[PDB]
Amino acid sequence: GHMDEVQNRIKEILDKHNNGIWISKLPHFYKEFYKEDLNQGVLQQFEHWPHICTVEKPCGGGQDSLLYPARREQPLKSDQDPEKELPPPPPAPKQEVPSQGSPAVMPDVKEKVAELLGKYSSGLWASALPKAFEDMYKVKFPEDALKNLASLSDVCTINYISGNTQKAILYAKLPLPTDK
Repeated sequence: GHMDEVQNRIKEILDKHNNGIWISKLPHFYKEFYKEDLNQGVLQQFEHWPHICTVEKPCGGGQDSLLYPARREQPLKSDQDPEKELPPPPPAPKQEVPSQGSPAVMPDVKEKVAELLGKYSSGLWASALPKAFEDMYKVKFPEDALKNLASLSDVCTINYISGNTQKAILYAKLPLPTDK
């Protein structure tokens, strides 16, 4: 052992004193206590040591610094901080969705069709789409909404049976391209 003893004696004086020592008075303090001429390089040790002391520039020092003892060790260098308390994901529970944005153009007729398609693994067949519309939402509404196969093709995959455009089926297409 050697450098560990130099380390431990500077924390010993500074801890015993509690009130730190000015860097200019440190060398004669060291000479008095440990009977040795402090080399100038040990000042550089004092500047870098995280476990022995802290160099401080109190406002009254002006042109020199105080060596406080190691009580200020390990301030925010835990290297385990992400798991010391591991807080929940959001900024706070009141902010569970930091993101913001708006939905797509989906008027009530599109919404009726889109949910209605969602209710059936069978899809809705060309006649069953009107029947299920009127039954489920308890409405009797314009043929402009329930016979306009094109608007239904905006909300649904429309595909045919018995021939091209001979009989029709609807499956969900549920357009929601909006990301913001």
